[PDB]
Amino acid sequence: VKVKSLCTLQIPEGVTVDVKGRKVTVTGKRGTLTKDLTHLQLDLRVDKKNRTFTVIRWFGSKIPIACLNTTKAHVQNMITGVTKGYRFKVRCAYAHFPINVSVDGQNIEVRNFLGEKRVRRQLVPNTVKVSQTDPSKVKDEIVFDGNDLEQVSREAAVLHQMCLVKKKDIRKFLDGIYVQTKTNIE
Amino acid sequence: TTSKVHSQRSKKLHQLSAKTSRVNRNRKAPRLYMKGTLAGYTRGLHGQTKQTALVRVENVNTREDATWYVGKRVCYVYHGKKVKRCVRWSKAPARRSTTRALWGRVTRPHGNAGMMRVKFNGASVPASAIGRRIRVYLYPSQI
Amino acid sequence: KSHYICAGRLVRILRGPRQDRVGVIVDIVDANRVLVENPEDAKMWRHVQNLKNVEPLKYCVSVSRNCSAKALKDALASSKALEKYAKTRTAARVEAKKACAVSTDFERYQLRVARRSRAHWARKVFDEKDAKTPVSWHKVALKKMLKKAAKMDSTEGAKRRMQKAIAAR
Amino acid sequence: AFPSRKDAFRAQRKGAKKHRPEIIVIDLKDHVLGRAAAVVAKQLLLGKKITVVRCEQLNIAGTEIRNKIKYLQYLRKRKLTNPTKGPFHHRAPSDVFVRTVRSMLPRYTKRGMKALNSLVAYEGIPPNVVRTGGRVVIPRAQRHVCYRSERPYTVLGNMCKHVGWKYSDVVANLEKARVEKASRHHEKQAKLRDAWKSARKEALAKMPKHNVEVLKKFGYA
RNA sequence: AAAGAUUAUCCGUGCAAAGCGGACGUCGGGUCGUUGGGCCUGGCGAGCGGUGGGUAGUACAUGGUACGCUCAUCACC
RNA sequence: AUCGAAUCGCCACCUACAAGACUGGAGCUUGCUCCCUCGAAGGCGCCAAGUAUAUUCAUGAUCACAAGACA
Ligand SMILES: [Mg+2]
Ligand SMILES: [Mg+2]
Repeated sequence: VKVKSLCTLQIPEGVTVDVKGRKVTVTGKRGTLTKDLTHLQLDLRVDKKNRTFTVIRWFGSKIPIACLNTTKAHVQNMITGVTKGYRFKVRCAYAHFPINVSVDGQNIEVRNFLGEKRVRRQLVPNTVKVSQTDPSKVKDEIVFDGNDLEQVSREAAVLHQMCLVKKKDIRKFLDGIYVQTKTNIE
Repeated sequence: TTSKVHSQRSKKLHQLSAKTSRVNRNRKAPRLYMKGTLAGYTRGLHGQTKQTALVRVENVNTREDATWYVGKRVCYVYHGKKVKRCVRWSKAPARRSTTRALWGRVTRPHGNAGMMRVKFNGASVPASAIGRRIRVYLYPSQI
Repeated sequence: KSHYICAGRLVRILRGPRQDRVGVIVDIVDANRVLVENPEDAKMWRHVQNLKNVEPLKYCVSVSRNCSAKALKDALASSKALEKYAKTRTAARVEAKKACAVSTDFERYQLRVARRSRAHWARKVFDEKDAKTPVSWHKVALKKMLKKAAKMDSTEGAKRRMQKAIAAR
Repeated sequence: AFPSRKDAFRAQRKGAKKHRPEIIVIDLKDHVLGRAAAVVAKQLLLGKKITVVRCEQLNIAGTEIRNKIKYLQYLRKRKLTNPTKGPFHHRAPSDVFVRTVRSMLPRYTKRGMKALNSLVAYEGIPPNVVRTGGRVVIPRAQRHVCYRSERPYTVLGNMCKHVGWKYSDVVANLEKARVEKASRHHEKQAKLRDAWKSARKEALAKMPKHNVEVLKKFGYA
């Protein structure tokens, strides 16, 4: 096995990273985030003076070593979340029946999908903000805003999976709700 | 009739003020034997041989530990239903009791974990003694 | 922070015939074995130890891998790691365990009276302090009832019962 | 369980005090189920009286789904012609531990049932056991020395809750209240704990000097 | 299950707190063993009560219970 | 009240909690250095209420369930 494998990450000036028992807390402007990595069995160190995050695997085979690059990506996503945020733009694509999307406070209503009378409802958790773009700029666009990339995604994915065409040729019936832009709030 | 809480308060008041940090001290008759338990008899998958018994003694967990007890006298203490004859029945009438003892000796160690083989005087130890207390004395002394 | 396994690291042997002896790592064979040696211990010539049988200590001398016996001896003396280690509490405990193991029945009696004497004087000190500021169960409860008892016992009826039944004694 | 009036009358005639048998209380939290059962089964056969607590925090190696499926395969085994008097599948974590110990004993002999009847199991720590004395562990059956920490494991209570156990929330609420009460009591009695620490430290200056040297020789000062 | 002169030596309240709020008395006797001693018992009272006598209004589904006042009796005692 | 019994460690300091990929506390250099309570003891209990000026032990006669046990 490999004695020592490690990955390094540079922490920007405006964000602080704390590690304690494989529990990572990333605090910056525009909010803070916490991740529980007690399932990973790694060695996490933060150099506060030098602004570096390090994850080390001692005496690891391929499977444990595959986790340290995953850990670095998760911490990097948290750093980006508390500095720029995450914004997912969602477009309703339809051929004949307009997809009427009603966005109340944290509540999404989808109507007339393929002319169906059933109403599709989704409750967005309070950590994610959902807004509907004014139709004058871009038609039937839904925007998901939040700090956690994991939470901002699968809010649009849940929206996509609710408006799925059943018992039809999906090559021909392309109606649905699809993410179009993945970007940052700031 | 005046309620007893008035006299009870006075007794409580004096006892709590007269209380000091005193501990319980064990100054009773000493124990001169190691505590053991009868695990059973020597046996294999074919069955057991009751002429030899297996005794596990507390704090004896090595074969070298068990070798120290080879030759020691072993006693199993129980009680019957009636008072029968005993040693010093007439010399010491206070000894008369339903308590009975069966005596044996440690013959050899058993395994590597401090288990001991015990042979009892003439007869075999009853199977009702399995899981019960066995006394392992320090005599005959070799020190 | 845990102490790494490295050349020059001081270790204590956990089990085996060299149990509770101190050596220096000197060299690392693989993930499982090292080459411990201690010039100041007679039974601690250069030999292989499994890493599961060593406990790294907070002291590391400056030697290279496969260092000469003279170089290790000079580094061990100059760093004073053994002198520093002997002043720790764990080193004292190891010496204490050896003293108890070879103790006689008379020394066991001497320890028994020494611990009993300390136990007696701890009680004397504790009770003297508990009188000033109550901290035990009996002194805290007594303080909790003195105010109520004084209020209730100061009544005229209680005082009549005071003398009328004390005089009978 | 409840004492008879004859038993209470005899005790008063004898004038005896309260009696408690020598009982070992094991904290089963983060203990491997099979290794803890094998150790406890042998101790019961040696005449020990054992009470186990926090059975819902036992551990089994593997994912929760794998062990849930293992229980569901055990649940499907039943006497077809009459499910009554068939195999009785107990869902509570304490009964799961008791069944595991029972299969490790000669349960069809009087001696085996004497050993089994000497074991008491609980979910959490009930009030009648809280103050009975210090709890013990089994070092050779503990999770952090038995499992490689990379491997997934299941908690017995989490597995049991999804196969029929209905008191998972009750045990969790009771355990939360117990820890708060014990923490409040332990937050108190700190002054008593530090008072005895200073009494032992100050007593060194009051005892005879040669007694201090004996303490230092054996590492007690 | 309780939580303490080792469950005895009172009841609430509080967090196994800090505290706080309550408690029927009095006059004798007998009988056993460190302080207004345990237990048993008698006479005067008081209080909380259980039944019945005499009385008033009211409640409830309206025969049948409760409740005010006042006597007698019993119990804690 | 038969009833003689087997059992032989007490506590109002353990009788709270959590983690062993890191739980005495810091630093940056991230595995080394530095500070500390130095990281390997639940406290008592084992015959003078405490380490000394002391004091009844027999004939229960050399083992015998301790002939006794509210610590
Ligand atoms: Mg009276
Ligand atoms: Mg581990």
